[PDB]
Amino acid sequence: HHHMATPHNSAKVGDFAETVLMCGDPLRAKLIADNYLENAKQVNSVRGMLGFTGTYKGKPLSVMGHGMGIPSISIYAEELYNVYKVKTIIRVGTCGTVDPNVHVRDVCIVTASGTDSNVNRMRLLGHDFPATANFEVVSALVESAKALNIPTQVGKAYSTDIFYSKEQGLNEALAQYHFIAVEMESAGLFPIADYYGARAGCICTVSDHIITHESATPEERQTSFQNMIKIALEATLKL
Amino acid sequence: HHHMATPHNSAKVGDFAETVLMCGDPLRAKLIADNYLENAKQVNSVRGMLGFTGTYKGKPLSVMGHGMGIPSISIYAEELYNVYKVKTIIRVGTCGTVDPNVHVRDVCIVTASGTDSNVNRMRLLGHDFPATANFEVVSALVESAKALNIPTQVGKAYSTDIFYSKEQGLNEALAQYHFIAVEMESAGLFPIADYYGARAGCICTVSDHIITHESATPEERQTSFQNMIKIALEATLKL
Amino acid sequence: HHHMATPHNSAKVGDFAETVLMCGDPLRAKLIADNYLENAKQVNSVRGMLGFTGTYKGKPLSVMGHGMGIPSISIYAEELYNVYKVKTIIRVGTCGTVDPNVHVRDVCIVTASGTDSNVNRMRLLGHDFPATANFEVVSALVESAKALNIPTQVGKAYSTDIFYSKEQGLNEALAQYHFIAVEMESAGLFPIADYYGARAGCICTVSDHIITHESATPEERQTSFQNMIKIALEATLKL
Amino acid sequence: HHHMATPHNSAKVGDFAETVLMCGDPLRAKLIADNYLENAKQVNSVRGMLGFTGTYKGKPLSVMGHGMGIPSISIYAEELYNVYKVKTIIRVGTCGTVDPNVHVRDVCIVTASGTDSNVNRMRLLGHDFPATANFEVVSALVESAKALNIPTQVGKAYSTDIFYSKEQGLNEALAQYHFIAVEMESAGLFPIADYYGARAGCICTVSDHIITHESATPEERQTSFQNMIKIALEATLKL
Amino acid sequence: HHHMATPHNSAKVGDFAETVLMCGDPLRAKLIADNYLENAKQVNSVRGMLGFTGTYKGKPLSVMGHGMGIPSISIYAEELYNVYKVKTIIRVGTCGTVDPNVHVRDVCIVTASGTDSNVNRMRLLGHDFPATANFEVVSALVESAKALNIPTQVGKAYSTDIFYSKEQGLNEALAQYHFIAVEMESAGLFPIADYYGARAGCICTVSDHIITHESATPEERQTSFQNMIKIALEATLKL
Amino acid sequence: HHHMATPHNSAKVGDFAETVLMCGDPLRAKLIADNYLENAKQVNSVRGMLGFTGTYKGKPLSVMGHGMGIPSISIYAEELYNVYKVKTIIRVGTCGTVDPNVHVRDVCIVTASGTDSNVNRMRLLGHDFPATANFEVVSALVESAKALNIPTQVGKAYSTDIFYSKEQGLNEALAQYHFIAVEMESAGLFPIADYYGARAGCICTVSDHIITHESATPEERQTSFQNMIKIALEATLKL
Ligand SMILES: Nc1ncnc2[nH]cnc12
Ligand SMILES: Nc1ncnc2[nH]cnc12
Ligand SMILES: Nc1ncnc2[nH]cnc12
Ligand SMILES: Nc1ncnc2[nH]cnc12
Ligand SMILES: Nc1ncnc2[nH]cnc12
Ligand SMILES: Nc1ncnc2[nH]cnc12
Ligand SMILES: [Cl-]
Ligand SMILES: [Cl-]
Ligand SMILES: [Cl-]
Ligand SMILES: [Cl-]
Ligand SMILES: [Cl-]
Ligand SMILES: [Cl-]
Repeated sequence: HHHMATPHNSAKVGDFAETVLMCGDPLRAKLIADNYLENAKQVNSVRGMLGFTGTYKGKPLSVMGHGMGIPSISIYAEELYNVYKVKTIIRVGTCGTVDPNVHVRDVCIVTASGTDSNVNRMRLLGHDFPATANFEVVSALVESAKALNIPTQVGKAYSTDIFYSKEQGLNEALAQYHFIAVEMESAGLFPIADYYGARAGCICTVSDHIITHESATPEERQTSFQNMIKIALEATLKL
Repeated sequence: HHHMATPHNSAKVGDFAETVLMCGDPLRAKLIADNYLENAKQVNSVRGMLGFTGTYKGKPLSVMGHGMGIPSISIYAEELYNVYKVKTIIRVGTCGTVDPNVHVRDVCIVTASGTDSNVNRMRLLGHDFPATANFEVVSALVESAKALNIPTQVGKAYSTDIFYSKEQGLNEALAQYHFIAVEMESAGLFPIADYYGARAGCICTVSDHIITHESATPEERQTSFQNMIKIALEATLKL
Repeated sequence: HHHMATPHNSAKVGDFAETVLMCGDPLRAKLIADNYLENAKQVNSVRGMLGFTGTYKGKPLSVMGHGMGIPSISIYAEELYNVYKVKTIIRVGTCGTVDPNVHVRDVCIVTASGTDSNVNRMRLLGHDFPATANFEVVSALVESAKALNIPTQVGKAYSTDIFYSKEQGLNEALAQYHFIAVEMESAGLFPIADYYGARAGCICTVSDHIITHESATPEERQTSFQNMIKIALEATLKL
Repeated sequence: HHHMATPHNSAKVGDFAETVLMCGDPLRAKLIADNYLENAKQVNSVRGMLGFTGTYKGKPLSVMGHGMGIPSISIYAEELYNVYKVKTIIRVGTCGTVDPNVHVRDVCIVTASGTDSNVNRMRLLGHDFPATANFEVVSALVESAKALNIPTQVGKAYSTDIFYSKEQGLNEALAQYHFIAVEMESAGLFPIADYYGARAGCICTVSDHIITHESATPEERQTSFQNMIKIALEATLKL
Repeated sequence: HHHMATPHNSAKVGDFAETVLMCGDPLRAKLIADNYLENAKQVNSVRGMLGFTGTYKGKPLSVMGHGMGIPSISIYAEELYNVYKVKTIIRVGTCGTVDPNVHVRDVCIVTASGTDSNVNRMRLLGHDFPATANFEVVSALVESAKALNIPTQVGKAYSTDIFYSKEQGLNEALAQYHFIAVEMESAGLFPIADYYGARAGCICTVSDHIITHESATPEERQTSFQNMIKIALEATLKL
Repeated sequence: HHHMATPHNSAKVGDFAETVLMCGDPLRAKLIADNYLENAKQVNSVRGMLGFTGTYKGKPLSVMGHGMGIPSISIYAEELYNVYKVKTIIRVGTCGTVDPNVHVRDVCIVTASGTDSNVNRMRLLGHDFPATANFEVVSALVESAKALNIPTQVGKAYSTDIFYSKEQGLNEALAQYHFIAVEMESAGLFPIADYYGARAGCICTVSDHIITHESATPEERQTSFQNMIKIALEATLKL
């Protein structure tokens, strides 16, 4: 038995760096730690949601899984900002696209995220509350990709509660308004950062074109991941 | 590289029994398999979401984690009913309560679940769609608890997207209408079972009284879990 | 002039039994009293909404009309639970069906009811509040039908405010999710029972198949009614 | 057994006049017929919902009960306009008031009605559809009251689904915006008249002041009714 | 620098008459003042939103532009009723129609207005609040047109936030329920008048048939305007 | 009579530059043209909504008023992007703030805007659609202010339909989530730019602190305007 600083995390207060990368898959968090962090230690394994703290190019950095969907990321991010006193979270993810000018393997940097969830209406008296990335975070991601000569798409994501959509007309509306990324979490993250006066952003790679059915092979997803993670890691040095 | 029958599960079609127990924590799924299943094999580990198939008292039974929140359980349950041809899912969970006559350690059998999620409005043209447990499943749980001489509370749950509620008046309304369990997933499960012409139910143990702040110790949570899981396992023999 | 214990009921406090059957048509309430109750007296005739109190197999039982729609049943049921101190109400009704495996003359026992009304959102801070039958009531109805060798369908109803629907896609969604009964009142009854810590259920007979246009003749509706009412009456002995 | 032209009315097509008065209480419909119509015959008694057709000062006129709430009046009025080819319906009712300058016994002529029902949003793509009385009907009521030297209040009603309101702040908002009448049906009537290219209005007498708790005695309600019904009857001669 | 009695109006308190005509186009307000008012002075030019005060047939009358859309008219009308102590506002506008029996050049007198705006839900606890014209104002407009032998259509308007509609099915629903006028402001005006215990109405001329594409030429719009404005001006003498 | 390319703009197609600054007050548009544009001509005066086209430091640039509120800016911006083929619109405005660390005279660069309007839900199947500024526009504004040594606040705006708010709790929620600017138009602009595959942004100066009641004097508003307009003009050179 270890003392539990939160109901979902056994890390001691102070065991997370002020900057954290988060991805849905805890096994990918372990890969990030093993392949890119130094001075690394595992700080959480509750519910299998692996988290790690170390350094990237000497600067403190943590990485942890967030699970799938807005309610899951909301638990983990609320705890990180509130109990662990984290200042910056960058979600590092995968996404689909409907945009005709976005292609599988593209790197998407998210400026704001729409949603079919109610969580943000509940925060703003039933009104429209845009889940908005912090500008310094967006800029750090854009500038890191430029320095690395990796092209990026910059624009809106859409975070859905329903992976297995049955909703007629949704893809056409997302395309009409140039949503570049379809995923499941970022719209839950940004308002929590706001509540705590903290910062968040999101970068994703396109695994699937929802319209054309193009899909990245395993090797292509590894190459896309390597590009995205290098951008995110370099961006942390500016944050 | 293994063939992926779904984007989130590496099990081969046929590797799940027709009856599945699911809990949020994949590590608890492993405990259930190790302590209660025979003939057991691990059939999934994608995203750390451990799943297992074996037998309980000779009858095929699987157990798998579902993660936290409606979007997470929706992914896993949709796949189980659709691709894996599962017929019955029982969620085996923990919950809070606001009800003045429900106490920590109590076992709650869920007849229907409210929610603050939009997922069910989206299925029924914006209207009220009650997330409703199958009657045969509820009855099997009630009758198994009676045969085991374990008291139960039977009634409504409330599945929220927001573990860290900031909503004034919610607890008072839940208590006024005798909601017995507050959790995060069951309202997403029941309508998916309906879509597939299949069955679902939920049984939870009370870990926390949201009003009085009573909370179960680790030893008390183990005892509650042992009672709940025996009820669920015996119920599968009737299903 | 008689003293009015409520604005809609001239019965004296205590003039209703703790268990009440209610149907939409007050003339059917009179038929139930005349054909199945002993020791019977009329206790209300305000607005023509006939109500009666007597005994069924020696046990106190009342029967009263509720009129058509959620607002009408809400008035009468609120008064019964609050002023008349009733403990159990069973709605005994007729319904349509869209379900391909439900047929005209079938007896449907309701576990929960959806709706297009706002009344339940207004009770639960705008959220989804499932109108849920009490499990002991559902079980008593199921077991009484079994003892009488009368087949039943058990599952969800949908209570609409609009008998003359013009809503495209509604029937297809109701069928997709296996709603067995379409009627107009039960979703208003169950939350009122909850408010008062009391019990409610509903049993209906299928008069019409909304898809195939099959419709019960007058003789068939009498036979269906005789089956349903015997089930409900026998169930009261267990409640 | 009689042929049923609708599921709720045994009147033969043509048995209703083109102008119909409707009140909630079928027993009050009988009183109106007995005391004010000549050449009168009962044309419906299904569900006890008495309806009558005769003449008032030589002009064809019917009167029928509508029951309590929007779903009930919607059934009866839809049938009257569609099957019975009625052209004008005037609801003749009772109401409460919150308005500080409206008093018990006052006669209120309704120009439009708000609601907490969803029925009108469902007709207009989810938008705000004002339930609006026909101007010729309103004018006929106003001018008849003037000729009879009976004072009237003219303005908005509010039609609620919930007689037993638990809603904090509702009365204060209704008063702030000068709603003169609180009742349960008119907002359902006016849009149905619109659908059929027909006309509707409403006149009510104040039985209760919701704020001060003033309440009309039985004798006072009879006097108020006599004033209101004379206004409505005289108005039919202009319609 | 002049003292600003409101943030949008430089008129001194008392510089507006108790009765005000308002139109969207400030240049049309100037035309009305120049061609129909005597004793006229310009009292506002902030934001170009010209307003004037003078007399019509000896009676004090003002005219001012209101701009386009509910938020714009709401600013100006709130200020007029609150700061300037205005008692009656008549909107004098143009509109489209979908109604098959309404034609270009017709004069429409508005009894109530629907909307796709949220402003009225926000005033009435999320419910349906009909934006309703004052009956004395409607009657004054109707009677003035009759005395001038100018035909009118009387009925509902629909005030939209979106001139450039992309909404499938809207026109068909508006036609089904006999909305006579499509415009952008009146639904915002009427509830503000209510808040202040004051009066409002609206009269419009049909510039365009939304279905047939008929459109008034410039000369036809001038003739329609001359008819409408004479009706409105004469109506002010009765108010 | 001039040909009207749109119902609200007499400019000939081609008479607007590809980049346009817009402000609410047409008189401020004239001031911008007179004081900062060369080669300038007035291209619109319909409804007094002055618009001008010229050059700023040799590059084509237009400036036009947009009026007050989402419906007004939506008309003008839709026309500019669609008929006039504009590529970039920057709203140059004033705002209030509730943020404790934002002060009167501050320059706010908007990354996204919330709203109480329905216009964006109507574009995205009822879901949350964030009104999001284009990143290149935001960056151009930020970098221009830096080069000019003018401090800026960067973050979310809130666009309301109701200048005269009566909404309890709104300011506290806006402050909790660090909304920096309260205004009335930007949330309508950004989705229209998206529809046309075009770009938009917004920069405002704080005229009023909604909490402390601090308010800029006329001289202070002129100084703030001079800072903001120089930032916007310099940003156009990068766009
Ligand atoms: N198509 C998709 N939909 C939702 N979330 C996703 N994450 C990756 N691809 C996705
Ligand atoms: N208090 C609580 N709220 C939500 N989900 C829970 N699961 C267990 N306890 C819970
Ligand atoms: N088709 C139907 N729709 C609604 N309520 C009903 N009650 C009986 N049949 C019905
Ligand atoms: N107070 C009230 N509320 C609702 N409907 C009514 N009808 C008469 N009085 C009423
Ligand atoms: N077609 C139309 N739509 C909206 N407002 C209008 N005003 C005049 N014509 C209109
Ligand atoms: N306080 C305020 N509210 C809304 N819009 C504004 N524009 C400038 N100040 C404002
Ligand atoms: Cl996924
Ligand atoms: Cl949890
Ligand atoms: Cl019916
Ligand atoms: Cl009543
Ligand atoms: Cl217009
Ligand atoms: Cl303003």
